[PDB]
Amino acid sequence: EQSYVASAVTPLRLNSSTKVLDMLIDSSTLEINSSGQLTVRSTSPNLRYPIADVSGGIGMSPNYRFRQSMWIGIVSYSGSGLNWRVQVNSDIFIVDDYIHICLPAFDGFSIADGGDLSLNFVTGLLPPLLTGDTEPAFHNDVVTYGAQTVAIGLSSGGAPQYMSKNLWVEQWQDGVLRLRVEGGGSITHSNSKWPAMTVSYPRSFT
Amino acid sequence: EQSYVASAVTPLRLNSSTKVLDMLIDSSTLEINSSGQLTVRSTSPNLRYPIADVSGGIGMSPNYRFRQSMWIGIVSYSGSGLNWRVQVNSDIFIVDDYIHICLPAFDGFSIADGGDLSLNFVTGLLPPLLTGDTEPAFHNDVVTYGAQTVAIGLSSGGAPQYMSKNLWVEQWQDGVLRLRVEGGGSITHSNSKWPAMTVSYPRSFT
Amino acid sequence: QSYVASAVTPLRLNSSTKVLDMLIDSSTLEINSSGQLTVRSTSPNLRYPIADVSGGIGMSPNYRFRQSMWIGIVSYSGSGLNWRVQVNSDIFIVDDYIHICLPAFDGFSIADGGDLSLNFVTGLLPPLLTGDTEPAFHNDVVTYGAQTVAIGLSSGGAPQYMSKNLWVEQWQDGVLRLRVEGGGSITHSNSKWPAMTVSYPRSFT
Repeated sequence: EQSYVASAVTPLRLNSSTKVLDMLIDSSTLEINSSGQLTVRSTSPNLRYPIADVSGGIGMSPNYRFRQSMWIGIVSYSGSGLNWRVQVNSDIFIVDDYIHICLPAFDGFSIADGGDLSLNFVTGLLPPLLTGDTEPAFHNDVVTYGAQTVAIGLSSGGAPQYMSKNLWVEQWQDGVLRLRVEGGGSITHSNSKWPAMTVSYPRSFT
Repeated sequence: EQSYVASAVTPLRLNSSTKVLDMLIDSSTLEINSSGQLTVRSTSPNLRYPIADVSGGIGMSPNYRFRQSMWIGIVSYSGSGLNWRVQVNSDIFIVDDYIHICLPAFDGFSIADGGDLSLNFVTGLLPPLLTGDTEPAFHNDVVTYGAQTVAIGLSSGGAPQYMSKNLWVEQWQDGVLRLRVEGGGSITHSNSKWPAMTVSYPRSFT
Repeated sequence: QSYVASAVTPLRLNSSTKVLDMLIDSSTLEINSSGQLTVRSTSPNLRYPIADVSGGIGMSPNYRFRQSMWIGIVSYSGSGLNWRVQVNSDIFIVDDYIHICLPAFDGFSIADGGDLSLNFVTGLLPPLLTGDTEPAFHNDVVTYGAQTVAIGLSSGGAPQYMSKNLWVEQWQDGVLRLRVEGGGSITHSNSKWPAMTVSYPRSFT
């Protein structure tokens, strides 16, 4: 005649024997209605935390924006001829890509001109928080991060003498955060009055 | 209503009478071009702050990343007997989920070994900012956040003597931010030289 | 022998060849290797820091954390006193903040009030550039990130630590100026500066 179908270009296909005309569709992205209509299979957007589904729209995960917990653990000082430890109760605040360990004021013993203050995160963290969550973005690299000046009260029983010492995040290894404390010179003493200190550093992600 | 030849499998359908061949399409998901082409319906994704439209593309609202304003208000000290206030002009910087109150150096009066420094945000905040914008993510919980060592000059008219005192964000209550100032020992004085100080803490979002 | 008069779009029957095909918008649809019509997977128009994190929409890890270092000159100037020291500091860009982790160093005399300038014109290692150190407040004079720092002043003997006030004052043409003042002073010729971390919101454009 002057009107019929000889060939059929994909996705269309005409079976040469039965002459049935059908269409090839990718079932993972398309489907056919109960009404026999061709439709697109609705799929939800693929989001990577911190990007998330907030109130139906695409937003920022509130967990990422603010998370709180606390650590009830052992803080230990180590220096030339010295080694002691104190139990401390500190709040933990994870805001964006930063972790903040809010240490309270505490009493310690003698300190050398240079020493290390170690926070043991292997134990003490309130679930669902874990040791791994305290890892810095720079992992276990030795750095001089967040250096700050801190005034510690040194005494031998009498009125304390406040020495200004330099403190910074030095390294995190196997769940133990090591802080370097040094400088300011030293006087003979047996006790120390440490001020409340907030230690912050970029937290490791993904 | 009508009848179609079994030869065209849905979504295709051959009208047995008119012998017109057409296709069934779910209009809510598919449409036909001006060029007669089958196309997918363009969907508009819902974005939730901080995720916003950045020049047609999907990005992070510049408002969330950085905002600047200022507070011209009253800073008041209170410490067992001693009580006084000073007017201060400070810049406010909201960067990501943090608020930064950049207090300038100011002169105050006597201070006790332990006391509170209150910033009154119910008044003095410059638009667009509102008192509510200063609420911490931990809203009114008593904490020991952002503890730091600060050197204050104490004097009685003569050359000042600088005492190292411990300062931290203690609590935010009904628009008033209370900072704890203590430790470091005291000396007899009538005036105090406070250094410029930046108070930072995670800002509330909902 | 099998009449088929007319094919409604997107279908189209060529009256000459009698070939039946379909019109599809290639920007939204495509045809499989298996000859199946499928939805064309395209990525949306994303703006940094929002990136295409392995298949989906995520936050670029580059925005969350980026490290580098500066090997440059730190120079002090105040009431006629001028001097410089070479310093090696780590630089950490986390979110919208830049952190210059300065190490402890030795300097010379300092006045009651002076400026400490970090020259970012040179010394920045990849992927950093001078422009990357610009604050969000550009070259506005501010009193940002004020903190108390203890510097050791000496004349050769045991140092005396004076508590001085320090803050980010201004960034200009690649040079970050820090104000150092207050706390009084004493006669000295040398200074022991402690390690200091300078942080401020980084510019984005």
